[PDB]
Amino acid sequence: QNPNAGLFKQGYNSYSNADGQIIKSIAAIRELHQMCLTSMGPCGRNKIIVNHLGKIIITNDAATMLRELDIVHPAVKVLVMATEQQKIDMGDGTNLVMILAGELLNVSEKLISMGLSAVEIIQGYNMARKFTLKELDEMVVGEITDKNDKNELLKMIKPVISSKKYGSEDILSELVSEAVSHVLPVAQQAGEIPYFNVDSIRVVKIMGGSLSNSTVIKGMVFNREPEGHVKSLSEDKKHKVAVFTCPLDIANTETKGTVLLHNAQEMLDFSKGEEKQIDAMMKEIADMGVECIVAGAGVGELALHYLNRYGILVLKVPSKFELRRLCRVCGATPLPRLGAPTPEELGLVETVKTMEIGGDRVTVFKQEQGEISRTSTIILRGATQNNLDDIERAIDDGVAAVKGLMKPSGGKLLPGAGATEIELISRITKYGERTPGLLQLAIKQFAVAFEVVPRTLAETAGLDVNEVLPNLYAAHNVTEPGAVKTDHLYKGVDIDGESDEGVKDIREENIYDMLATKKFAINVATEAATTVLSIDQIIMAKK
Amino acid sequence: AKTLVDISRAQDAEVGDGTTSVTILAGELMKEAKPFLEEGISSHLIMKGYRKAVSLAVEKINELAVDITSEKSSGRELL
Repeated sequence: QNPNAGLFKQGYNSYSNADGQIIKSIAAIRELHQMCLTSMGPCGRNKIIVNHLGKIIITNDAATMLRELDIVHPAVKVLVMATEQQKIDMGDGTNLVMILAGELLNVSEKLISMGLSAVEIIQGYNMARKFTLKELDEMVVGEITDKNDKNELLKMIKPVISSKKYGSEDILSELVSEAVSHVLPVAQQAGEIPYFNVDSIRVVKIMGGSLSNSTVIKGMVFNREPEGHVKSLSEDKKHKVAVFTCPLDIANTETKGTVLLHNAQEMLDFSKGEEKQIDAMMKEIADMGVECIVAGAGVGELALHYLNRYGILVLKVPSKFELRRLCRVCGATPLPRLGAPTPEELGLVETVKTMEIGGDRVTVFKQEQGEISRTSTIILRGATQNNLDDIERAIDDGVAAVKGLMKPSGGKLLPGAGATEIELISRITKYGERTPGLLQLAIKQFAVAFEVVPRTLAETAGLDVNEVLPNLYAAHNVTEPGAVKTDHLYKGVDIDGESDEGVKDIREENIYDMLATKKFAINVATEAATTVLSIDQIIMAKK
Repeated sequence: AKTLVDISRAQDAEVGDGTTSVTILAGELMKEAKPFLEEGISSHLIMKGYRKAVSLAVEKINELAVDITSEKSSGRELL
């Protein structure tokens, strides 16, 4: 009896700005905004998620969690798609993009209720974004020389491990930086040819031990068994490795070729035929100097018997992704046939041995000097499986941080730990009074939206908001008796954890944020909030 | 609560004794932190308060634990 006005389409869902859906869309994001507020920072924690298949995934990274969560509202999917922009390109800063984009909608909610048009809200952020991009170039304090030294890598990697896993940042930094120096060649002042990739560092784990007992290998590490009576090869230089896609067995016909026995006469011929043919093919491989054979397919019973007499190490890698990284080290190439070890396609390994690390004997793959490897692997050890899986996800974020050292402003850095977001407030408000017109409302609120980063770090650390926050404003804003500002520009936001009064200087712990990561995160978070504010209506249909 | 079961399986593996006591101690420590949440105390200082207490406990256990070889004993008389 009671009609409904405004919907002429169908019984599907129609979201219009008349009832304030733009506020409800932010409220739905606000529910997931506080989710990321419990993630970023050293006080954050991983979330336990059980898949529909009965699998438990535990990770601290929020961008990975978004892939494991079911998103209903399509307005959140825009932020999820914008979050992947930060994870795919720079690989770091996903927490800075999602939290800021959620706060840009919070400060815009006060402008919508005030009566300010959403078009002038977007126009204000577009003008404030160009004002921020010009300041980020002048806010650079130090610059990474790209020396690729182990001590120089500890400066960038330490804050990357920070706000993910706390207390292990001293041990994990030496493990990650050691593997980076192994995959990087010797060069300087050359940005033409890229070197470091994201697959150059493999992460393996084993139960037992601790993080202090972990080591770093210069090449791929295999946790499986040698599958033969030969445990390891010798120490001789430049061992030959052959990768075979064809399985190890008597040569057959590509079409069918199933062995059948009609009579006992064919039994002695086919049994001895497999013995003479395989031994003849394995002998030609051993005569060429190949002490290691990589079999991508299954291995027969008679094949393992002859490889033990010739002293050839058996290796089986069914995964094609591991074979690609194997070609980058020794130079071997998979051969479509069996018994033809062409020396041009063969690889060279300096040292390959089977050693016991973490309680179990594993056969690793590494080098010494020649045949420089572009791929390395870090062996992790620990007594806690939950924290062990979290380090695996934390190293992957550190691998992408090394990639940010390339030509697009890789050396420049900005002070982190809340020091950058607060300093942007005084610089943007300086341009607020400079730009006349209605843009002053959106420009001032754009700088206030940066207060969520220092407030979240102080709230999760147990510090009083009424105490640390007014000290943060007085740290970046001071009155100097002179024309040139001086003394401390290094005052950041401190997590404490033991005790302190006021704040601390960033120069003590050398916690810095890359310019390429921060400048790219602001543009993504601005365009993400621009899309949400530009949508005043959402049309959906039931599935 | 699966974490209490996971640490109990590691308690029976790496050690073998105290599988029941490690969960009760972790649960009672959780019960003592219940009034801390009602008063508004954040979990950061709660973690750092217990981690410092355990650090002072291990240093005290080493003083309480008596392992002697050449001091007023030998490898036999002690046993």
